[PDB]
Amino acid sequence: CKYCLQLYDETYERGSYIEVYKSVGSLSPPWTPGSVCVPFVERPYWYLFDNVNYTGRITGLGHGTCIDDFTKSGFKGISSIKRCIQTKDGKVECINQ
Repeated sequence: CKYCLQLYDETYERGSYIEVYKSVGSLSPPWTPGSVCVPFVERPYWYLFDNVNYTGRITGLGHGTCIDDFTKSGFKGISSIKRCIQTKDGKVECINQ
């Protein structure tokens, strides 16, 4: 997928994976991937949250970014995911009021 969020079972982008294509407001139980990437490429930008409905801790990933060891990031378990857009200016508007 060109825009999707990639969630890998193992660290450093190994093992089985899941592709996510759009925002999802609750994942139960929470998803605990080893690593997460967004493909290189407007530009997709993804927010991962440790609570449902786009609340809680927030880890964001722009296009071409991998988190190689997601277990060592801000939180281990993803409860919701928001798909956004990063504008040519570099800003992401999807969580703004």
